[PDB]
Amino acid sequence: TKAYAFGFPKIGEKREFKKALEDFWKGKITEEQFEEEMNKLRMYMVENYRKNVDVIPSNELSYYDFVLDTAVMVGAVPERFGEYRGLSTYFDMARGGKALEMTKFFNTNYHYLVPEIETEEFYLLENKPLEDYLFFKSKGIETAPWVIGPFTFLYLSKRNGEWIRRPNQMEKLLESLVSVYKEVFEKLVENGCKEILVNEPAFVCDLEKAHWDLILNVYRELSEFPLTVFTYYDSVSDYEACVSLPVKRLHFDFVSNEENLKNLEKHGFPEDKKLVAGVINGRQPWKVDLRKVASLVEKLGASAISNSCPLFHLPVTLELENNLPGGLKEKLAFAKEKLEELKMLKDFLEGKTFDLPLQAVERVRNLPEDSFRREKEYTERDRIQRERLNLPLFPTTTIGSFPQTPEVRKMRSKYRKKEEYEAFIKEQIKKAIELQEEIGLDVLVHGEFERTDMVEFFAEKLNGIATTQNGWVLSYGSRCYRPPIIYGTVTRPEPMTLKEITYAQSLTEKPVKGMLTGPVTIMSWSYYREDIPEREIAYQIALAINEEVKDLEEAGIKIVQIDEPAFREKAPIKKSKWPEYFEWAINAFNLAANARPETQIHAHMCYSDFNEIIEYIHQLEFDVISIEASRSKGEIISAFENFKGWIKQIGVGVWDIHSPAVPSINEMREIVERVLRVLPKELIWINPDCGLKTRNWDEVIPSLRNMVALAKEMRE
Ligand SMILES: [Zn+2]
Repeated sequence: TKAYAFGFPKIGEKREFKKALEDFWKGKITEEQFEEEMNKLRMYMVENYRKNVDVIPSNELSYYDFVLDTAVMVGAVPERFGEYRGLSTYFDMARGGKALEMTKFFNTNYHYLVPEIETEEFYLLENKPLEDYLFFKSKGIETAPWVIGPFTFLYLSKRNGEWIRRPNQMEKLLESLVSVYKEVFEKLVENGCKEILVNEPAFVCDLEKAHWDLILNVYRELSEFPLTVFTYYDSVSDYEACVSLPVKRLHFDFVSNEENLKNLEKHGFPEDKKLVAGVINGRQPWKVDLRKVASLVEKLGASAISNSCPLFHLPVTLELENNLPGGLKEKLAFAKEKLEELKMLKDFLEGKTFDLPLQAVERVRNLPEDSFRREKEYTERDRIQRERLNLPLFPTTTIGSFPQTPEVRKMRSKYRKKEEYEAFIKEQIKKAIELQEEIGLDVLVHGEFERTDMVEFFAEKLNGIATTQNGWVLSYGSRCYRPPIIYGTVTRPEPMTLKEITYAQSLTEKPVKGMLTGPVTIMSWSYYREDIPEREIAYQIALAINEEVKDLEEAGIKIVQIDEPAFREKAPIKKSKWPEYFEWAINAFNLAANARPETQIHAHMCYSDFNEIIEYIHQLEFDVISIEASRSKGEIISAFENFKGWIKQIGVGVWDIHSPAVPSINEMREIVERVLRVLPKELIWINPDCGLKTRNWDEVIPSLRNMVALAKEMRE
């Protein structure tokens, strides 16, 4: 049994990767020092592989992003960066002022950099696969370079501001592209490379027959090389076309979906090649019953095994996590432990090893069918809310978070590392409330000074959810986070945000909004049990959140905001599966947002465009939705304008909070004036695009004053 693994985390057990990057960016260390740090990580990674599997990947230590690495390999460096000068340029492309766009890698919380294709001509600018292959080879360690395949690379790239995903857009680029892959592979083989790991996750996307025609041509041109093709994150819809590819080894993800297995049972698997069975989950941290896995492997008739999808979605190691809820650690397995499972699975399959390792649940299961809608419909709630709030036309507000002083950051760190902290928080809130009132904002926020991030803050306060000490996972570049683990029934023992919001409201006559995170978002940034349906977990969390809403309502809070960024982001990769997904995502949100008619519910959505989801948005029980309209100068409004029967209020983001610039009153006006083209003025709120936690006070205060001034003008 041939054992593969891929995507082992690169960050190191002590996050040496993060420290190396930031120490280089801040100049604390030289480039030669940086490369020495990197070389340590390389060896650490392969040593983990060497101890556990048969095929050892190289070219996996990307200094920022592997898609960016691919772009550089094929010479796709945009004109604005000029001559490619190595690391300096690389990091300018990744994190510079004019950096490439960053976006989510398929349906995961990893973010890659979007290549920009300016020329139709690709060339070999740098051969990192050969470089890394020789690095390990010189040490007497044979490795298989890990590369992003030509189709997927193009599929993840943009040209002229748009994806390159229509078959008629890809053809010519593919021809030039493949030529560069041919050169790279030839160099590898000429140097004695025996196997190359080609990643083609885009094969699991909604493709047409014409895509597969192009893909067929690409791999015909590469059929002389020893390639193993990997696919993951979902099933490959056109199974027959996929197993027809002229490659000798093909990997499928048999964990994230049922269709791969079903299709394999139907059409069988070509004798002309070998199956690599991706059967150990790369995305969840649960130890599996290896006897069950072994049986699956036999049913598949596979002679090779591996993880289903990249291991870098897991933390490095469980070893030192010794303050987890009793009995939990024994059910877990992080990246290192996943390699060990593969080794054990191989050992078992080869015969070398014989020993292998309600009250709230009822509420959910028995939810009345009426629980998923609010008491009164929008039109009637609206009159009640407006009468209660007495807001002016074009009310102004903000999205929730405020700038964090070094003091605020340090204090929060100290506390995490109670009475003194609370006092400090109450102090910053008073200041923020007074500042907002002085500026003349209509609806206020408490600023979220007490929160690290919108998921961890709540995860830490919910039963059934654990948080780790060192379970770091790379989000992008040098930024890591620790995903919570939803290990049991989720409930909310005590109020989570009452203290802060209540105090805040007691300082002003103006409405102060409650500030919560939705259920799907909490799930999306966490690990969770697989023996229970996603929807039931979401509902549990949603009911817990609704507990907070009621408590907020009881304390007299008139407005509650529920941020659900994962609404679209957790949608399946396959469009055909959307309706079933949104059915429960909608239900989950509505359970959380089940508020009295008198309570105005706000929902913030970060999406750059709502055209594909407007139909699902229309089913949510919010009263106000805030959108980020600045970057499109208001054109994002099109989806709402063209939705016959849109009657809900819209919070128009008129200010790009990812920039230090203070927008002029006219710059904001352009946006507000655009949204007012069709929609009635009574629906329009004015706010920033998003939270202000990344901004500085010096730029926020002037921007807010301009926002208020604009509202005043607009009313007149
Ligand atoms: Zn946002």
